[PDB]
Amino acid sequence: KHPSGIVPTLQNIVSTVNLDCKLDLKAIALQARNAEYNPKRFAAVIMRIREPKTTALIFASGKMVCTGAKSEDFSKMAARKYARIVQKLGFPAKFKDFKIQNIVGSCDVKFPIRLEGLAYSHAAFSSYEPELFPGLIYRMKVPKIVLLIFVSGKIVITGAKMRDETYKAFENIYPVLSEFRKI
DNA sequence: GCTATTAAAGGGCA
DNA sequence: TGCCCTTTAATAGC
Repeated sequence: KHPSGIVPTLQNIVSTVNLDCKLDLKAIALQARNAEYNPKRFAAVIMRIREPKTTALIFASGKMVCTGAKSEDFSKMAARKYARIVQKLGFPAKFKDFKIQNIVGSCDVKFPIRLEGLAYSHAAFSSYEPELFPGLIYRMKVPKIVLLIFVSGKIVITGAKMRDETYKAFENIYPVLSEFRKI
């Protein structure tokens, strides 16, 4: 399914869910265990669990962001545990509209890349300013994915709402990376 | 750390 | 009305 013989490793998953119930954030922050809340700084209660290792951003609206999981399933599992925590705190928490919002993956092609040559040949998608950031920002349009390409051969792929986008973006770029291998 | 990338949620502010 | 606020994760040159 991966012609290159390389499968990008999923590194981080960001998802959202609607607990469909208003929350008393000050109550949650005082009753909860691994909770942090500073309204002056950000409108969310920051909560963390060990397995799956994640961090949740719980908002008064009942909306919640889960970040840090290594897969979509883990993200949904973590979210459910947070939804359950909130329930045990005395809130009528549901689990409405769970949705994966971003998938970050990375892989190693195992050969150096000539970033400037790559950037020049794909000026429409490439953005490479090494003095500010060492990687070339490749903004692919199909699928709408952003790849950070480093001279080392390591690649970061971000912006996917589905893992097949992550994989496709990688398969698409692979031939380009090969064309621009640093000899 | 910090630079940049991405995505979501919200309060605050020009 | 945009845009930042925070969180996360990979990357690498400051």
